Amino acid sequence: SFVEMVDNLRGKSGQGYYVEMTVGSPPQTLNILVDTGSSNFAVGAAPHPFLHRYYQRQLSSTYRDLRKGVYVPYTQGKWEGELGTDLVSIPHGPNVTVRANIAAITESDKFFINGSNWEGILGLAYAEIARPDDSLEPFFDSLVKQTHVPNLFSLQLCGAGGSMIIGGIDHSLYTGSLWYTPIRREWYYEVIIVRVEINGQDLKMDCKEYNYDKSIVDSGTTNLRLPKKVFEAAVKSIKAASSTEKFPDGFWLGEQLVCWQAGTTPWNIFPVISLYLMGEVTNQSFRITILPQQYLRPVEDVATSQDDCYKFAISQSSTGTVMGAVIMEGFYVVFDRARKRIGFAVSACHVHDEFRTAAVEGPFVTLDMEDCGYN
Ligand SMILES: CCCCNC(=O)[C@H](C)C[C@H](O)[C@@H]1CSC/C=C/CS[C@H]2CCCN[C@H]2C(=O)N[C@@H](C)C(=O)N1
Repeated sequence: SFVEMVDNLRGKSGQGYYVEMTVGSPPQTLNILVDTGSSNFAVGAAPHPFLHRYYQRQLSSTYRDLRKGVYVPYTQGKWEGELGTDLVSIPHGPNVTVRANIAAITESDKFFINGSNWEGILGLAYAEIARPDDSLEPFFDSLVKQTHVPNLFSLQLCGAGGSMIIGGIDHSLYTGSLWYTPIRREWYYEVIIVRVEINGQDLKMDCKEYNYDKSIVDSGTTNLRLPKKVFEAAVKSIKAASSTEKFPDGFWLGEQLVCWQAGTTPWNIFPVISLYLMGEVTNQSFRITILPQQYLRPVEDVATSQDDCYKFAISQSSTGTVMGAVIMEGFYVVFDRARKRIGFAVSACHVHDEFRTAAVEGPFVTLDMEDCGYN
């Protein structure tokens, strides 16, 4: 019955992907950012310059106040608000209604984005990272407890809408085989990267560096985020591979945008990135290959030019690796919570290079994969 959930997501990589939800009685429609990097369900509940609508607890006969405050900080942005519960549904999702925890956002900083078209956030990760603590049951945990929806969902993010298949896997959204990596620990969607190659060359780092201090899969982060040491090695390699042309050093900080005459972007000088993930059997891994069309995010020209302009969508991190939306675009990603694993497959909405293709390939042999987890 998944065809009704195909294309139930709108939005871009740099704006976030959102799903339509309704809260309260009578139902109040709101667009909600889908975020696998957090675990709080929160909605704007007070006027804001960037909100065209928000949650009005007073108009809902089913609202219940929890009389407890909440604060949530992200890598960027933060909000605080009031906890409560209400009835929630997903119009283009499963045919159910659940009583879910809702954080009514009363104050925020650098959270809402002007003209993003979404008014809240749906944290899909586990209770361990929920605020104020792990006793606030996350939305997906509530959905699984109160209905018959199986304990998994999948995301097909398509770059320059998408699909969130709640409760299953839709085989028409991907080609080839699904490759699975264990969820190391149920807090973030944490995985273990066992090897990195750029244009087929091993970065030759201690694999602990790749997961320092963690590696997570996060639909709510735009960029691929890398730890300092890995980021510097990656940038050095990508620079050398594209030294044919000259770029401002602010481009490599994701600040300044580079432009090229319409239809002349020199894709071939930018390398592919292969991330190897721990597999399901002993000494086995598999790889996902990232094209430059993924980490060069297209942006609007700052002028009146008909040129193709891009921002560098790989940035430095101090909180571990983040496989953000630009990596997830072009793959079908299965968050198989029931079997504690995350699956990857080439998405049916993949970007077309001319000689190269994004891929998910295996099996590969990798010794001592366990040593790659940071402790
Ligand atoms: C309570 C602990 C859980 C906290 N989890 C995290 O902080 C995650 C690592 C990151 C989150 O997935 C977090 C959720 S989105 C919050 C709004 C940001 C404004 S910008 C945001 C939305 C528009 C497109 N860019 C996005 C982005 O790129 N966000 C990164 C910057 C980020 O921060 N994402």
